[PDB]
Amino acid sequence: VNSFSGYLKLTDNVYIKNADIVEEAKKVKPTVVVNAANVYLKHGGGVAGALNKATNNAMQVESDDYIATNGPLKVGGSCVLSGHNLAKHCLHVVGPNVNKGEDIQLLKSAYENFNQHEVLLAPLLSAGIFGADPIHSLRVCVDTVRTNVYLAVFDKNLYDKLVSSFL
Ligand SMILES: O=C(O)CCn1cnc2ccccc21
Repeated sequence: VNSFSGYLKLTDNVYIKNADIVEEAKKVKPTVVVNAANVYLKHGGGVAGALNKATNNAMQVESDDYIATNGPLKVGGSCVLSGHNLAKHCLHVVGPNVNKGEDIQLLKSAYENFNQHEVLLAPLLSAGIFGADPIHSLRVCVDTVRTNVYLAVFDKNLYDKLVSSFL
């Protein structure tokens, strides 16, 4: 049993809810929250900007030190950093950004990072400001992630479309 409440069950391991991931993290304090990161860990907008704002910019300060030491992530890659006030850990995962021309086949590689963690609170990778087809992103999640993932969909309208269209 875990603390996640109000989710619709899509599969054995994937759950979904219309929720603000920031407000969900603050309530649950999950072991792992996933950030929709870029390779520079520049948390300007979208999910990343919202998570970072909720940490009072401490996520960005920590991230800048990580990049200064290690250099940029790979598209499809990840790193584990603090979850600050939101979670124990933040898994920063880089999905491909269609608005930068990145290979959508890298979305599966991105979701494979989730398999290193038994339970996660996450957004749909590569959706919204990154531009990828959201139904395709949920499909890749279901067909890639084997650990238990609780998806926070920000767009209510989108939430209802993801559920209604789910195969
Ligand atoms: O709803 C999500 O969580 C996914 C990212 N996203 C946010 N607003 C959106 C509006 C349209 C499509 C995706 C959108």
